[PDB]
Order: sequence, then C-alpha cells, then structure tokens
Amino acid sequence: KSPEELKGIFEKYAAKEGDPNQLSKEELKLLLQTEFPSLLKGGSTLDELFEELDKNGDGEVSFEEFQVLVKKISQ
Repeated sequence: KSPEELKGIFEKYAAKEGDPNQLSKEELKLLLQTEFPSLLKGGSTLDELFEELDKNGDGEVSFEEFQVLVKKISQ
C-alpha cells in the first residue's frame, strides 16, 4: 500500500457528504468501521475521537488531519 491508497479510502467516504475533501463526523464513523475496526487498536466516543482527530476541521475532518489516524493505526 502507500499514502495514495489511504487518500483514496479517505476520499471514498468523504465523497458521501460535505465534499470529497472532508470527512463528516458521521462519515468518519462508517469509514473507520469498514477500514480500520481492528487497526484502531482502541476505541472511544465518536465526539472525543473525531474531536481529537479534528486538528482544524470544525465541521468535518480532511485527509490533512486524518493523517493522525494514519499514525494511530500503527498504535
């Protein structure tokens, strides 16, 4: 794999609502659930999680901030 794949996957869910550049809170859920259920190697409340992830989304996440997830899958 490569970042491009993770970008494609990010885009895959971002494309549902709120433009393919952003992951809505509700969208991240489905994404993580399909793509990283085990890889999250933890779990927490949607708000807390998406908020940790939301470096500067303040409505929706984006590939930019989602790199924190990309880091934590190996965590």
